[PDB]
Amino acid sequence: GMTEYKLVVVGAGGVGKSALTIQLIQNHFVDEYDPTIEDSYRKQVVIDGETCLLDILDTAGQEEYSAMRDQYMRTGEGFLCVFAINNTKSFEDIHQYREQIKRVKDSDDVPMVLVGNKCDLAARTVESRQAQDLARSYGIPYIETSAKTRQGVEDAFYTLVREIRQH
Amino acid sequence: MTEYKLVVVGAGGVGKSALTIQLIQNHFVDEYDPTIEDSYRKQVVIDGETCLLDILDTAGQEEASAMRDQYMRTGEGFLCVFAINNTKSFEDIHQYREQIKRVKDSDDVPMVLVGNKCDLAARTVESRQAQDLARSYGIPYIETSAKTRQGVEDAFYTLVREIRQH
Amino acid sequence: GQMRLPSADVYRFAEPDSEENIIFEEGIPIIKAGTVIKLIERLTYHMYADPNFVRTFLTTYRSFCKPQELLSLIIERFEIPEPEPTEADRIAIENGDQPLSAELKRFRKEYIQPVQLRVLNVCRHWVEHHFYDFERDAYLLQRMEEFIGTVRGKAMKKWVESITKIIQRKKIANITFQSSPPTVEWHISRPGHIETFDLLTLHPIEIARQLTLLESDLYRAVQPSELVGSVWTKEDKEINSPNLLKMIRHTTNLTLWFEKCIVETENLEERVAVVSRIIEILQVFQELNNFNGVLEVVSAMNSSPVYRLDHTFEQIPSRQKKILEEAHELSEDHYKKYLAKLRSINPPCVPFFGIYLTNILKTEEGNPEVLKRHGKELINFSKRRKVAEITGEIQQYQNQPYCLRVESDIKRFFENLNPMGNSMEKEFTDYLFNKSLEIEPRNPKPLPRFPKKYSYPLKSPGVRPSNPR
Ligand SMILES: Nc1nc2c(ncn2[C@@H]2O[C@H](COP(=O)(O)OP(=O)(O)NP(=O)(O)O)[C@@H](O)[C@H]2O)c(=O)[nH]1
Ligand SMILES: Cc1nc([N+](=O)[O-])cn1Cc1ccc(F)cc1
Ligand SMILES: [Mg+2]
Ligand code: NA
Repeated sequence: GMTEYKLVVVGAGGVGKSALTIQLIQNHFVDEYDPTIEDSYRKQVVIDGETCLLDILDTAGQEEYSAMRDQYMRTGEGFLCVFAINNTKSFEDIHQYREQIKRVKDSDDVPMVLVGNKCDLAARTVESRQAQDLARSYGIPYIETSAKTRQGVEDAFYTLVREIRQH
Repeated sequence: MTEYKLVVVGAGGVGKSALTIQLIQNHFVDEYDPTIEDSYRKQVVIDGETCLLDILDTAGQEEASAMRDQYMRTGEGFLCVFAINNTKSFEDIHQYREQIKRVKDSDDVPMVLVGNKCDLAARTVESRQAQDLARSYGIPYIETSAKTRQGVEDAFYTLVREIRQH
Repeated sequence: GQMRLPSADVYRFAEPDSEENIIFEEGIPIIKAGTVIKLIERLTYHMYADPNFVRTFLTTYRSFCKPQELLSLIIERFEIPEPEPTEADRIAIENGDQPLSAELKRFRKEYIQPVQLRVLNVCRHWVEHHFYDFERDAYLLQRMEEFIGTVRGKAMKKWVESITKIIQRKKIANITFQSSPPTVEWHISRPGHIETFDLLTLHPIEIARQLTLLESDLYRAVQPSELVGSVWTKEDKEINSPNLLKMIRHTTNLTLWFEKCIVETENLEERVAVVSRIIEILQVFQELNNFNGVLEVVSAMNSSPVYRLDHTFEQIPSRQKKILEEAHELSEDHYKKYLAKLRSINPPCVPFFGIYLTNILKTEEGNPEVLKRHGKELINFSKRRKVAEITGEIQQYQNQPYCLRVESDIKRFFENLNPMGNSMEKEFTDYLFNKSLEIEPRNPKPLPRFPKKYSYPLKSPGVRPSNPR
C-alpha cells in the first residue's frame, strides 16, 4: 500500500530536541502526550499530494548510551540532525553526527536535514547564516523550528521525506 | 497480565508488614514500626500465568479501627493474619472476617487464614484450633514465618489462586 | 447527613470542590488537575486512603511545590479545629449534666483522626522513601522533627513515637532465600588467578552471572530523585543522577569491551571463537532475564565495526545465529517484543533503562505544567501521575534479588574494565573501525591472513551448568 518512511532524530541531549517529534505527532491543537501508547511515533501524512506513513525514532534521553547510537541509526532511511540555536556545543556536535550516520549507513549520500531548534527565550548563539553555511557545505537543507509554537516542524519532516523521495 | 488486589489484615504486631516485605524484597524486618497504610506491587508467574499483585498492608493498631471499610471495598482477596504466640490476635480474626463480609456484602470472599511467627517455639494457638476455624470459613490455613520465609509464598499465592477461581 | 466542616475562613481545606480548584478524570476519584490546597486535601482525605496517590505526590511534587512549603501545608492540614457544642449539648450543660457531644465525637472519629493519621502517613512515607529532601536541607529535617515530636494526644501517640525513631535511624543510616545459589563455575582461569582473567578464560556462565549481579546492583541503586524533572539530561546531571550515569557508563563500557575483543582478534578462526563466546554469554543473560546484558551484546554486534564483519558472521554456527537474531528482534519496532517479554517473565530481571528515560523525558516535555480553567491556573496532576507510573514500574523491578553468589575477583575484573584507556571517545571508536577495516577490508580488497594470538584452547565449555556433589 502506502510507503512507510523510517526517520531518525539525532542530536545533543538536554536542549529540547524531543519537542520536534512531540509537536509533529501531537494532537496539534491539544498540548498533551503519552509516549508509552503504541504508535505515538507513527503518523499518516500527505506530502505533495502523496499519502505516506512516518515512523519516527527519537531516543531523546538516551544520549549517554553512546555505544547504542550505531544500532539506532541503522534503522533509519533519513535523518534529522538537530541542534539548539542557543547552544553552540550542540551545533559543533553536528559534524560528528553526520560522519557517524555516513559510516553506519555506509554511504556518502544519506538523506538528512539540518534542524536548528529554538527551545526557549535564552539568547541565540548560533546565527542562521552560520547554520545555512554549514548545511550548504554538506549539500543538505536547513530548517529552523520553534519548540513552543510548532513553527517549522512540518517543514523539517516534510523536507526530509522529499530528500528521501529525490535520492 | 491480570492484576490482583490483595489486602493483608490482622491485629497489631502479628507480622503483616514483615510478611509483605519478605515476599516483596526477600528481607526480614526486625523493627516494629506500626503501619498506617502501605502498598506494594509484585510481578510474578503463578501456575504458568504472569500477574501483577497489588498488596495493601493495613494498620492493626486499634486506634485505626474506624478506617477499614475504605480498603475492604477495594480488595479482591484478604490474608487474615494472626500470630501463633498471641491468643488475642487469633480471637481478633473473626472480627476482621465479619467486617469484610459486611463491607463486601458477600459470604464468598477469597481469604486465607495465616498463622504467622511459626519459627517461634512458644506457641499458644494450636494448629488444630486454627484449622477448625478455617474449615468453618471454607478457607485454607497456612502457617508462615516472615523471618525464615516458611510458607510465605504459599500464603500469598494460594490467595491469588482463590481470586483467580472466584 | 454529612458532617459539618470548619469554616473555610479558619481552615482552608474545607473550601467546597469546584471546577475552579479541582478537576477529576472521567472506585475512588482520579484527579486530573487542582490547586495545591486541593491536592493536599485529597492526599489526606477523610473518606479513603490512596497509597498510590501518596507515592505519586511525594515522588513528583517538587515540580509545583517546594519541600519547605509542603511541610507548612501538611502541618496546616493537621491542625483541624473542633466544633463548638451543639444546642443539645448546651441544654445538658445548663442543667449540670454531661453532654452527649454526639456531633463532636463523630467529627473526631470520622474527620480529625483519619485526616491526622493520613498526614502522619505522608510524613512517614516522606522520611522513609524520599529522605533526600532532608539530607539536602537540614532545616527541613529540624522542622519535621519538631512537628512530629510535639504532636500531643493519645490517638496518634503510637505513630508519633514510631516516626520519631524512624527519623533518627534514617539520620545515621540482609537477604534470605530458601534455595542455595548455584556453584561458581571456572574454566581456564582458576580461582585467585586474576591476572589470567579474560573473555575466553573465564567461564561464560560465570561471566554472565557476575555481570548480572553487577548490573542488577546498578539498576537497583537508581532512585526517582535522579529521574524526575529530567535531571539526568541537564547541566547538573553528574550531581543529580550519579547512580543512573554509573549504570549507563557500565553498559557502554561493556559494549565497547565486546567490540574491542572482537576487532582486536585479527585471526578469523579466533575471532569466530570470540563472537561465539559472546553469543553464549548472551544466551545466559537471556536465561537470567538480564535484558540490559542482552542489549549490551546486541548493541556490540550491531556496532559499525562489528556489523560489517561478513566473513566472521558466515562462520557462526546456525544455532548461535538464531540466538543473536531472536535477541535483536527484541528491539525491533520500538522494542515491541522486549516490552512484551519484560511484562511476561518471572523476576528477578534487569530491565533496559533507556526506554524508561525516553518515556519520562517525553512525558515531561510533552505535557503542560498547569491547566488554565476559569481564569485559574491548576497544577496538571495527570502529567505527574504519568511520570510516577514509570518510576513505579522501575521500582517494582528493583525489589527482587538474584540468587547468585558473588565472586569478588571476577566482580573486580568487570568493575575495573576500561577498554577506552586514556583515549577520548572519537579517537577510540575510530580505532575500532580502523581495526575492522584492517581485519576484513572493503571489497574488492583481498582478505588477509593473520597469526593466532591465543595460546590456550578456544573450545567453549558451553553454557549448561554443572553440579558435582
Ligand atoms: N520471630 C518472628 N518475628 C516476626 C515475624 N513476623 C514479624 N515479626 C516481628 O514482629 C514485630 C511486628 O511485625 P510487623 O510486621 O511490624 O507487624 P504488623 O502486623 O505489620 N504491625 P502493625 O499492624 O502495627 O502494622 C516485628 O518486631 C517483627 O520483626 C515472624 O514470622 N517471626
Ligand atoms: C549479521 C548480523 N545480524 C545481527 N543481528 O543482530 O542479528 C548482527 N549482525 C552483525 C554481525 C554479527 C556477528 C558477527 F560476527 C558479524 C556481524
Ligand atoms: Mg505493619
Ligand atoms: Na552556547
